Amino acid sequence: RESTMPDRFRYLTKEAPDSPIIWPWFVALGFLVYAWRAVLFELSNWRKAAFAIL
Amino acid sequence: FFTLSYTRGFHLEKKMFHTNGFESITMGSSARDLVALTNEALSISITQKKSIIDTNTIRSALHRQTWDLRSQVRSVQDHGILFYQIGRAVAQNVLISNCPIDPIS
Amino acid sequence: TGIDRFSLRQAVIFICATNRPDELDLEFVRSGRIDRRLYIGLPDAKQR
Amino acid sequence: KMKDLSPLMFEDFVKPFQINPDDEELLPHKDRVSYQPVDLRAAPLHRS
Amino acid sequence: YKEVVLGGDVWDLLDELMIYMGNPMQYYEKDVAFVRG
Amino acid sequence: QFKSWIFELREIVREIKNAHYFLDSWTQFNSVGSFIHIFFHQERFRKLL
Repeated sequence: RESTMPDRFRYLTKEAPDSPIIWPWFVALGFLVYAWRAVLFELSNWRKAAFAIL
Repeated sequence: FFTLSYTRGFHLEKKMFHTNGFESITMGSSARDLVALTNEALSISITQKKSIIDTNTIRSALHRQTWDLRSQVRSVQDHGILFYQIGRAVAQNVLISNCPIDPIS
Repeated sequence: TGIDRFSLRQAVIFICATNRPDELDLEFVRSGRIDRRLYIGLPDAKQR
Repeated sequence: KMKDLSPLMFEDFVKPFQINPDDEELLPHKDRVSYQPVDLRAAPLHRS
Repeated sequence: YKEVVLGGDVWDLLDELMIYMGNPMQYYEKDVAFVRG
Repeated sequence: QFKSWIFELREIVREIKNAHYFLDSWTQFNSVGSFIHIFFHQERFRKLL
């Protein structure tokens, strides 16, 4: 495609990607390591309920 | 231009106002012509996810304001007007050191 | 106009055209109001 | 009709002077501009 | 539907207009303007 | 068409970094935040005196 645009500016017409945000995963990691025994409680109940349903 | 770019969190890179870089290419010697240029340059830097403005961003912003988009593009078929522009630009560069140079194409 | 300048409701692109570009006013083609100008010309032999 | 007549062909008048795009070579000049200054005035007459 | 007359500085004008439309609010939060006309 | 929902969400986000009008709890949040911002800055602290 023939265009009247200089070669130096060719990289400036494209939208560069941005790094996605990551700190929700880190505060989630902190909150899950914080409450480990209760999370294991709830996971045990989930597994027992699933096996009772099946 | 500097105080309009700095107020939006965009720090001017320490090479054009630190040297004679962007003084020789800047124009639009009137008000309301620097606001549009500043907005275009900030838009170009935002599309690159950057916060600093280099020489290329200013040049690409100046090129988008004083140039008309055109279809059915054709170039010069007689080299010999190219020498006219080359000589005038060289003379305007060396001799009149206080005047702009429009790009040659 | 009663609306914030920077908002989703103000993300409007104004396309205008004519057949006489030099007939328009000096304060309408000023940058900030009309930024980009596209010039469409007549086709050539293969397009014909 | 003149295809099989072989006329005296004129030389091409509008053939464009062109530069090679990337042939690295010092293309020459004569060495001058061709403009001649306008200075045509007769000598002053006698009995002065 | 004659798409043959569409070429040169038009396919570069449309890309800028889609760039200024796909997410028009990353420009409108930081107080910069579009190509208005 | 899901982009319009995100458009409205972050446009409301833009509006709530302003003081057009909204619920009272967010206004109290912004007022105590502005008080903290005024108090922390020393060049904004002296002009209070």
